[PDB]
Amino acid sequence: VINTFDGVADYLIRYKRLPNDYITKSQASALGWVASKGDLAEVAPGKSIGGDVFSNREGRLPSAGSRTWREADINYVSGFRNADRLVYSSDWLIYKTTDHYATFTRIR
Repeated sequence: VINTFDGVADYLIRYKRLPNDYITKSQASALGWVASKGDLAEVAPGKSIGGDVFSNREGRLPSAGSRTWREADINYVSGFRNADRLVYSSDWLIYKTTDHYATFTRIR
């Protein structure tokens, strides 16, 4: 399973998509995930949430003309979701956060 910061970042850069263990929130809900129940690993064994649009409401990440952002959960195994996320742009800037989008560090 590829779910680490470097592992997913390099996969994104090589393939321009997330590895096969990622599903979007709509897909997880279709499988029976309910936010707050912490049941993702029971309804979708070995899957992590990722691929949904990150809005960047707080302007913390660089904006550009026609640049949009997506997010993916990192280091997820089971139970309630953590605070680790990879946030990646349409032009392939890649940032990490370990505090649920409070702070960011550029890694690609």
